[PDB]
Amino acid sequence: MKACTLNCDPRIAYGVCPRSEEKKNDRICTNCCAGTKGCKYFSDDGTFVCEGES
Repeated sequence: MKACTLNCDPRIAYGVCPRSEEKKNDRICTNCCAGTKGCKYFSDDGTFVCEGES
């Protein structure tokens, strides 16, 4: 659960979590290693990165 730098990770585009809508195509500023519990962070080029873990 080692929360990395909250900054934008070049591989990471967007992510979903328990109760988190938003379209699955938006390269916002976020990261997986930072992320949150039970989340799922994916890239925008159609390639999943990894699941968050706060």
